[PDB]
Amino acid sequence: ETVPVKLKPGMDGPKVKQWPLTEEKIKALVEICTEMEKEGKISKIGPENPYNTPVFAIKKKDSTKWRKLVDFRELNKRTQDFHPAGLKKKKSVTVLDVGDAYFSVPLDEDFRKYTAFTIPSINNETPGIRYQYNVLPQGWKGSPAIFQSSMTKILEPFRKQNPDIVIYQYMDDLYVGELHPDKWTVQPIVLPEKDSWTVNDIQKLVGKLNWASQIYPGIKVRQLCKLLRGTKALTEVIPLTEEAELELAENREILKEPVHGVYYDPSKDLIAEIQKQGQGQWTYQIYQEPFKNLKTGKYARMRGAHTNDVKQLTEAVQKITTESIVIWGKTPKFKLPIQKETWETWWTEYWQATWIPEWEFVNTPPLVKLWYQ
Amino acid sequence: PIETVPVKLKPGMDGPKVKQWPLTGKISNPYNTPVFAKLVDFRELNKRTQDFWEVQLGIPHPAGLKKKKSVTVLDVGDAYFSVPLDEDFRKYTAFYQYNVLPQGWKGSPAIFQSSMTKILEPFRKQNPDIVIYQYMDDLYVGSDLEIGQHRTKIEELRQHLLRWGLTTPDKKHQKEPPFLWMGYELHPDKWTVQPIVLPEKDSWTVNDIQKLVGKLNWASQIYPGIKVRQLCKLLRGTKALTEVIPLTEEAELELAENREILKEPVHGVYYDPSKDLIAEIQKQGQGQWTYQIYQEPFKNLKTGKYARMRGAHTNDVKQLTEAVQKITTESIVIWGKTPKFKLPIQKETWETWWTEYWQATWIPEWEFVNTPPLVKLWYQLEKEPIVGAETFYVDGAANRETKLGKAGYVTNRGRQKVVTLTDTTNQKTELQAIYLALQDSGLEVNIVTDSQYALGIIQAQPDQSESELVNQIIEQLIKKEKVYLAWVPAH
Ligand SMILES: Cc1cccc([C@]23SCCN2C(=O)c2ccccc23)c1
Repeated sequence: ETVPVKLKPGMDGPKVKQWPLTEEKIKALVEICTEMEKEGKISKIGPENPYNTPVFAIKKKDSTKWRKLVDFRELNKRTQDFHPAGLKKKKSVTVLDVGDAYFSVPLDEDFRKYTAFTIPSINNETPGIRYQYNVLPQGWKGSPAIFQSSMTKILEPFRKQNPDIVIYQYMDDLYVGELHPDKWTVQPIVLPEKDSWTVNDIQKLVGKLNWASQIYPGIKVRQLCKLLRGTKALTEVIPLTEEAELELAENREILKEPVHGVYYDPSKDLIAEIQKQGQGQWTYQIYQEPFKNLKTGKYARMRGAHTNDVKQLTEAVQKITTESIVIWGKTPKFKLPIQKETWETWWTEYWQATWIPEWEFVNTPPLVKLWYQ
Repeated sequence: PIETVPVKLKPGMDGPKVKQWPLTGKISNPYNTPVFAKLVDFRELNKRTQDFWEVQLGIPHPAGLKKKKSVTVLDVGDAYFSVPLDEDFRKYTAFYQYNVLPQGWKGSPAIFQSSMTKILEPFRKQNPDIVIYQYMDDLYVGSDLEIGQHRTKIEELRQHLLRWGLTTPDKKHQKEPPFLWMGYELHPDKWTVQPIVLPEKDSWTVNDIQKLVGKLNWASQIYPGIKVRQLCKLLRGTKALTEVIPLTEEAELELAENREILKEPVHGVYYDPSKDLIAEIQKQGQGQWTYQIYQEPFKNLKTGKYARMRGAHTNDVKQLTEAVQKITTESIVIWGKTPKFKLPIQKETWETWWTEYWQATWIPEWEFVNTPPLVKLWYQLEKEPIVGAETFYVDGAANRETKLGKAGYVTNRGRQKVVTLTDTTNQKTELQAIYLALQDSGLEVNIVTDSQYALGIIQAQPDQSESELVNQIIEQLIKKEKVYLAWVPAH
């Protein structure tokens, strides 16, 4: 039997537009749904139902069978309400898609209308097929919580027979400590080390240090700026007065470990920025308050993406989200350095996760990029 | 007897209890709704009726339809009156309550649609190659059956529908192709936009000039070459929608011109899923892009014009990119797939661009088409400071309230200049200083600035801007042999 679920007081169901899907994805969904209906998981709905949720198809990690993916982000923000600090230290964590379990459980009959979704038709030639779940749907925040007492009750023997291995559940996934979080390192700021220094060199250095001082105010560039006194040729080599060598040293030392007083407050949003460096390289930072980074990282594109910036980004975004969950138990809000339409058009092509983080689009400043590589 | 659609009212509300305005089997209780002549005012009820799933708000593009040997349209009479109204929800319609979907009610169009879809479903299962398109009261039915077999099939449809109380026009009273639908002229083997008659007047008012420009655009969808610029100067400063504006000497030119272009007829062919999709894009003037999509050389399915300044400072590459993104988005909607592109930019130009741009940017499978004008990059900022080139340390600053500023520089070679600006902004003075360094320097320069703002604009390699000043800076940059811009913190 079903457990009564509800939308937050006074709120109503989601009426989010369905984005255009390719023929391939429409046929795919149509085949998936036709059988889901046959198994009573989903059932067609009439016009009396005004709600809606976006849907699309993806292909899991190295699999060739399609996976229906429902963007319940809106429904999740309106669903009434109901972390292993050791997981991040583990040597090897594995991600198990245990999303199918949810189907065995029925969903409150009163809540179903809010799970409505539409499968579009090419060129609007037809009204589209409308369904609504009759069971706990994949990707909804209600499902993991409801199927909780049940999920534990089945993982009661394994964590008692093996109370060493850590089991963490986030949405449709299961993390058992394939990740290797004991190797995750934070990108520390790094000043250049060179035989000779030109005026230009020292300028860039002074620049980075100015910025760096926003996080580390102990940093002093007084001596270095004197070596800049005067209006000289950029290419003019400048020997370092010893007063500077020492000034450069302290800074280096100051930047050998993260800034102090940087704790994680689970009552605040987790934010993530990404910068495109080039050569298929991508930097990112996770924080909650400006300059107080919880983590800074680096991402190298995987093969079969050399020619595709969007794939790289989406792959990077998923890489970064996985780290968020594996560390804090939450997904961050992304600041994507990409034009919204470019992204909204192809992200679903390189996506493989079952959760969809929140995002927004920015205009990365030139300077900040010279400072993070 | 078609299944009934259950319907309630918005939580915490009750049926309309609006008094009757004094006046002179489809209908059989504290409610009432205004009725007179038989037109009912359900405005109140509608404001009480729940919400339903949207009606077909997106219509199909002819470009994306497949050729049919024969096509027919059937208008469904008394459509709404032919469908039963939720037995329970009936009371709220009293005025005498309804037993059928009321004309003018909120959920009528929707419930009807839903009903028609369910009635059609069976007949559809049995007739997989007979395509039916529902559009309000109309049923467009096309098939690949020969003239007679088709008629026989339409007759089956009519009967199936008749089983459900839905009556339709027999073969004698049906309207025959081509179909004039939403500004189009549909033939079973080709399409186009309905007739475009440019008025031949000698007294044009604002309303005439706007409607004209209105018709002109809608045609550009298939008639590439039309122009509206020399007519769209005729509206400038217009005092009223009846002010008669005399067509300038150049205004009669463009018109006569279009008038001639519109004389030659062009038809759009239909879509063939067995062949590939291809879009070619041309740079039609600064900021204007054209394109045509086809499967066979010159047999365009759809063509179009783009002119959108995505901001204030851009270039042809970024502009080329966006055009591709819009064409891709249309393509996915219309055909369900991305066409292969034929673009006027070399692989190496595009490579150099996306590889070093700070924003993720991508273009689906495409190939260079050598049709001038090609889109290129007008200048490349040096990646490292230039040896032997003079160095300009520039600076600008303006008081944000007096709008008074100064901009100038000082080079390693003793050159210096300070200019006073008026009615300027800080940003503008920062740009101005860079401008000056560029003006007064040789073919090779090293420029140091403390303006992140200017540094950002310029590093993005703009080649077109709204800012006269930015445009002068581009011109200079295009002339330089080498330009290395470098930042330094201010103060
Ligand atoms: C969107 C729309 C409007 C009217 C008629 C149709 C129509 S009638 C049936 C569906 N359509 C086709 O496949 C077709 C092909 C050529 C002419 C007409 C048609 C489609």
